[PDB]
Amino acid sequence: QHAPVFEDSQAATVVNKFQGLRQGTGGKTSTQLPVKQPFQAPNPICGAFKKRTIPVSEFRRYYDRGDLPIKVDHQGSVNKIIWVIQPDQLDYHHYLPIFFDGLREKLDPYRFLAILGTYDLLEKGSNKILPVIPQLIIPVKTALNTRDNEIIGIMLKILQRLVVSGDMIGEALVPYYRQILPIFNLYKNCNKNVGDQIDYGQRKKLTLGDLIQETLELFEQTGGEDAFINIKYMIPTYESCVHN
Amino acid sequence: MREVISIHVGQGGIQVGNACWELFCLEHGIQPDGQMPSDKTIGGGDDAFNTFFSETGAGKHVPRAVFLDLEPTVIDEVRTGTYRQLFHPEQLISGKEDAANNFARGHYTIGKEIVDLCLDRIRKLADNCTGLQGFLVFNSVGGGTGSGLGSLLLERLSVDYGKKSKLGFTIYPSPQVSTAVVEPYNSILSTHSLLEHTDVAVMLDNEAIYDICRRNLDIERPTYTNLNRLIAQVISSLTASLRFDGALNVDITEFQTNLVPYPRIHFMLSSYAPIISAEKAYHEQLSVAEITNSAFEPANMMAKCDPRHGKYMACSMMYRGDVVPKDVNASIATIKTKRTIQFVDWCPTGFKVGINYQPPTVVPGGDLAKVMRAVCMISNSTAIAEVFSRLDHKFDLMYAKRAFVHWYVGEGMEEGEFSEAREDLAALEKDYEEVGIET
Amino acid sequence: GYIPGLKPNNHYGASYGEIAKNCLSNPKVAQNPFKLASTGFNYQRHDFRDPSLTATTHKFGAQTLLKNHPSIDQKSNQWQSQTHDSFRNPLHKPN
Amino acid sequence: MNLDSIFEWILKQPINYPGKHQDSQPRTNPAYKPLEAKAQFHIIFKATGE
Amino acid sequence: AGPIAASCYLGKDVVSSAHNAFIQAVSDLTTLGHGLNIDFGFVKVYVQDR
Amino acid sequence: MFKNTFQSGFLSILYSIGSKPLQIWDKSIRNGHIKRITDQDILSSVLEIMGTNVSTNYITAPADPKETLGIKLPFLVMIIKNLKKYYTFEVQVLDDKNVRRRFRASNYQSTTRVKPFICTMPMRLDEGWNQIQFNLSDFTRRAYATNYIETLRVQIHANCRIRRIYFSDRLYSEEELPPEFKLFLP
Amino acid sequence: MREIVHIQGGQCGNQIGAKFWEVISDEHGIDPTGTYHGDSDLQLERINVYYNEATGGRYVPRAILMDLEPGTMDSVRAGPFGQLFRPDNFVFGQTGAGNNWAKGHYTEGAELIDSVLDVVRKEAEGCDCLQGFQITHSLGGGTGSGMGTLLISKVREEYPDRIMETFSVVPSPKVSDTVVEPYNATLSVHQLVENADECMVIDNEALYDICFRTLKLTTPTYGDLNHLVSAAMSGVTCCLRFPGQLNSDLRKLAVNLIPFPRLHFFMIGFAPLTSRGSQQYRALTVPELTQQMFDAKNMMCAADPRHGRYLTASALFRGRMSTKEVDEQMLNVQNKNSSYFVEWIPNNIKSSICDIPPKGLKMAVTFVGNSTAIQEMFKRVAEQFTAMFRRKAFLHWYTGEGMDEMEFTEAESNMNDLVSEYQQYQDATA
Ligand SMILES: Nc1nc2c(ncn2[C@@H]2O[C@H](COP(=O)(O)OP(=O)(O)OP(=O)(O)O)[C@@H](O)[C@H]2O)c(=O)[nH]1
Ligand SMILES: Nc1nc2c(ncn2[C@@H]2O[C@H](COP(=O)(O)OP(=O)(O)O)[C@@H](O)[C@H]2O)c(=O)[nH]1
Ligand SMILES: [Mg+2]
Repeated sequence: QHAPVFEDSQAATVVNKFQGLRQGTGGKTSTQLPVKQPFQAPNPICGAFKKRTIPVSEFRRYYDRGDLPIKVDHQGSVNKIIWVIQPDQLDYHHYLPIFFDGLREKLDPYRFLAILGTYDLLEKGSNKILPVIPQLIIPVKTALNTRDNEIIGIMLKILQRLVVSGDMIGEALVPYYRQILPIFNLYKNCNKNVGDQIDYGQRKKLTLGDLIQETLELFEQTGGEDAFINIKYMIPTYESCVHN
Repeated sequence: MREVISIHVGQGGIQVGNACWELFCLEHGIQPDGQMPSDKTIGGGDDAFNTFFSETGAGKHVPRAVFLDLEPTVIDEVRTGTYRQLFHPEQLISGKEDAANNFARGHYTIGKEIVDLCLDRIRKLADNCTGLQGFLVFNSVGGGTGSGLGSLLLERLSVDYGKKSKLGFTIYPSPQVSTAVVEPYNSILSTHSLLEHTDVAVMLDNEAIYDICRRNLDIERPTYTNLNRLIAQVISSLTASLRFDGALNVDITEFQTNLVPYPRIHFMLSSYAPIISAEKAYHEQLSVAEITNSAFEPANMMAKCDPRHGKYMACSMMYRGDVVPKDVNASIATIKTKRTIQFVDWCPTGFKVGINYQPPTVVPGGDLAKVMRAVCMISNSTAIAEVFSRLDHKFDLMYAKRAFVHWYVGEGMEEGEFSEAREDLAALEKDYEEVGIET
Repeated sequence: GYIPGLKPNNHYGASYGEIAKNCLSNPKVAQNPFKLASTGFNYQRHDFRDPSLTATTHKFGAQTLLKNHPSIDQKSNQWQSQTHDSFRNPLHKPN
Repeated sequence: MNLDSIFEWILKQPINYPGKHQDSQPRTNPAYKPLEAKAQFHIIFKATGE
Repeated sequence: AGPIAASCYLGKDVVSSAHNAFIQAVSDLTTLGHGLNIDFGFVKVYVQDR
Repeated sequence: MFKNTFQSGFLSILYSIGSKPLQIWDKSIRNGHIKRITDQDILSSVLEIMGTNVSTNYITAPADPKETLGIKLPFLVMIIKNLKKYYTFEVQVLDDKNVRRRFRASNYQSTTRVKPFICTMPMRLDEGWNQIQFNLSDFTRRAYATNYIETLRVQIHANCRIRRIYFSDRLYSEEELPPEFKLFLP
Repeated sequence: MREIVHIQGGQCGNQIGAKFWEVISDEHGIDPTGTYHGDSDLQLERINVYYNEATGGRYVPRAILMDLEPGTMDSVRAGPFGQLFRPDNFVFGQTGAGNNWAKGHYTEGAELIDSVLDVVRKEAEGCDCLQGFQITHSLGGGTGSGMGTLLISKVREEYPDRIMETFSVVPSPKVSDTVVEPYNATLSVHQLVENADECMVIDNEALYDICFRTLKLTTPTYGDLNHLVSAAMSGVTCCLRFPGQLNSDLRKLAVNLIPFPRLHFFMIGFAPLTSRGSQQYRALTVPELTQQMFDAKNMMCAADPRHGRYLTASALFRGRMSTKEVDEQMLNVQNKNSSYFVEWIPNNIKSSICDIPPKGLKMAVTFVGNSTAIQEMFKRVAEQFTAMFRRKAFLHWYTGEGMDEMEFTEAESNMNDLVSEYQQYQDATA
């Protein structure tokens, strides 16, 4: 590390005249004499947008000791996992919440495995996805608490894929909106006022405002009759999509 | 044989109605019991009370007023008050549940169970009259029940009666001092409602009257009673031409033909002079010229607006006392020669003047002193767009995050009625800026 | 300078001269019930007493307030402000 | 905050903490050139710590 | 503050104002987080969230 | 400003394919956002506005006031994507008499009335992209019984993806429309 | 007209009510025998709000006392003003809950609550027009925390349009009297946020601090604490019973204080408060009243208001005053402390006036402030709850009655969710 020599840094324009003791504010009470400006406490800003200090993941502690059947294959240009045993014989109840929990991870290859495995499990599953909804709530809200843009975007993509994955799931999800939505209230309006010029972010869906609006309209499309009333109770500024 | 019917709705409406109906009773010499005294007559002429009262056939008189509210506190207070024998026992309509500053509640939920009885009472009262001039209506605009019931009443009356004149005396929220926190919403909604339903509207915000009381009357702790008394005096000065002989009388229908250039622009602001206490009222001339100058300095506007920021469309103003047309004309010429006051291009002459002989009365225990000459002025000027701008800003600040919207949408009102009022107010401001440009 | 009545008990909406006249013509503002002299030689004529038994053995102990607050006079503002004619004549002044 | 971001935090807001520290001050000895506001209060801290 | 001012060849008033300005570290501390490690010599004083 | 300029078959005011598609348009945004993105329904870049409080978010046809954008032409037409949200637009027109009158058109309004300065009209919007044609001639002639001389101003409010705004001058079908004007179906 | 019934449960609730009814009866001039002996006419105009008339001309409160242990009513019987209550409304268990929320909500409350619900139904249908319900309870005791919340759920599912007030005593970590406080506090708040229309939090630690350093009295007790709480309760609803310049009932307060449905937890304060010896010297005017109102020390909660920004404020004045003073003082306060008030709602303080003051005062003030300072209460209680629950300590007593840890996890999750959402609006800017 470096630092200037501190006793040498100096000011030039200021004059070197020194008042000494001789001063005295007594006997010269002009009405224009200065007073203090007393110290003022700064405006409290709290930590609403501060980072979450991501908690410890379950995926790492399962994989390091190796009890999940997953195979990293490097034949493809990008790694594509192949299954030691097939997902349909795999029990979703024990495994799937772990894969959901693994999303919080950032260090390779744990993050890679977690998200890609969630995609393949959701795509493969047909009906067994339905009963496992109640316990999936903990990983998803824990991840959404991270207040990190990358993890949040990945998790919203997860939610889209989960809802579109199989029928009957949206209305089953209706009671659980209360605890999963309110993070969306933070980031509904976080979109860039780039103005006239071109936006290049359509390639990499980092526009979290567009992602959040897309997810919300998908939830309302798939949910059912009470989906709108739940959304409006949860987030105020929502506007209906199914209602003309 | 000319009659006018008064409607009071909301707590502010009832409290201003008490103040005004004291004033008219004192002006006509009627005791609180409603009986004119057999001895000690003070008022010459006949049929003069007929504009506001109806003879019972033998003795006492019935005011041509109706009182409406959903919270029975103020109405019960009136019925136990000293004026209980004055009004009809069954024209003081009291509900059971208050709107609680919720415009949706008073427009869709609980007012509809009272409006039927209200309009029945209005029909019963209007059947008696023969030369019905119109209706006066009083309602604070920043209150749920007042705004909602007033809007519904105006909407029903517009289709029940057609072309009858209706005058709304609204008390808009002050730019910075206000009692509630939600009142911009209901003020905008009610303004949208009455803009297409009321012939004439008067601005009477509180802060300006507070400042007038502080400067002129030397009042350091004013309360609501003083404001109500001042508004009552303004009403009396406005309507004295219908019941007192005058050199150049002005009818209520002499307004929709003099003041409003276009159907959309019918909000006007008032001023009154002189306002002075007896301890220093008699030391000066009270000359007609200086009182009409007092009517026009921006300091004595009854609404918190600056006339110097805009042009004038019209000024209709009435003297009561011993004024003369020569002095009125001499003062008007001076006002025109004055440079700080400018009129719109397409209005060469913009003054309508009324003269009435009856000097204003004084209420014992009040604040004002007794003088001969008084002037009450009503102005329509371009400067009033600023209050709409400020309330619009206050409105969209909260409507950006959709605050308080559930407390309205949960009671029958859809989501989209706020935006209609918003765009209507934007259209109003565009209309003002359109009219204000020179040709 | 200092018209006595105004500041302690906030006087309600009325003319400044009216309030001054009222709070000047009202009683008190003078006369000694205790008969203490302004010099201070008479200080021990009157013992300084404040006319309940505080007891913390079981409950309470807060004690009520001093006798400088209103009773029976609780009465409505519209009533007090709104009377018809039974007042002083505003402009009588017999000549 | 390594005691230097504190320096930045107090220097960035003059209205919140107004005082003589916000600007440079002359030295009582003419042999010493007046010191820049940031460094002078470092030197104050070093002296007080010693 | 007199010996400190003598050592720094600087004003007693300005050094006192400097101390009073710095001693408002409580304002920084009240806000959440903002860990502080003040050394200024022999003692290392660390403060975490609270 | 489009005055003393030859104008025969069409007049395109705003067109989302260019370096700066809005040279003359003025933008005022309080809580919204404006950007052009390639569209999934039509594989092309489309300028786009959203926000809350549709009243405050708007773009005006002339850059600054006090000047006349007057359009020679009778038939307005826009290409609009339906977002199933609020949407308003207004046009200011000059009639036979030297009067400037205003037509406001709203998605969320349910009643229409005539006033000397403003005439509001509701719309019903179909799903997806659509072409909407504003005659404006029958509108002035029916509401005001007065012919129109010039088209002063055009204003579009929030919550829309806008492809083209132009003047067609007569009922034209897709065959008559030039390739760049017609909308190629997905 | 527009009446509200009173329901109290638990030891703390019964102690609060036993003084609340004394204060109300003294205000209305009712003797402990129930025979009117007052002096003013206004004392009986709207007396029907809290009292029912009985043959023989006596009056009875419409209050229902509920508990799982009989000693509480067997004690409140003997106190002053205790004879007013109907013997029939009293409902009690024979075992007790033992500060166990599971017992007080699942295994004993479900069995007992039938009779108390029937009685509440009877009282509700008896009155001419219901305004709502008000309940006083503490969140540190199991029987109160379970009974009260299940009763709120039962009443809400039956009266969707009526209003509910809950005066909740919240446990502070400094002065702790029960080792199980965090568990039942979190479990109670989880259900309370969903149903209560208004919640009004009170802290024993703050009560001790105020009665010590404001009152300057040597030895306060629960009688004094209950007296302060009673004055605070009466101030809120006084204007509903007495005429005023700007009458502002409970529904008006609910509309004007709650921006969004889940933010209905309030801190309160009462003014003026002076020592016995220094009462002679203070000059009672609205500047002093407002400066004592907005002072951080006067709040009934350990929350420090200047650590956060107010969402809304409300002041109810009692006495005779000019409205110019009230509104210009409120404007001055909002202008001077502009940093501590949220900026995207303008003029965020409501005022109301009633002309009938409390007995023994010229003029008084009750303050209710919806502020973002209550997040720290939740953070501390959540920290204690998670510290104790990480080791599964004190858990088998709850799990023995069919309740499992998933409910605890959901309660903690929703609790932190409320914390996060409630601090969300603190940082919002236009
Ligand atoms: N000029 C004047 N205005 C008043 C008076 N009383 C209330 N207001 C105004 O009325 C507004 C609120 O409405 P209120 O009159 O208090 O009551 P309301 O109109 O019946 O509506 P609710 O309170 O819902 O019953 C306030 O913002 C005041 O500005 C008064 O005595 N004089
Ligand atoms: N204000 C007040 N609080 C009390 C009183 N007695 C107990 N408390 C508080 O109530 C808490 C215990 O509540 P508890 O009696 O267990 O409630 P319960 O289980 O419903 O009976 C303690 O933390 C006390 O601080 C009282 O007389 N007055
Ligand atoms: Mg009211």
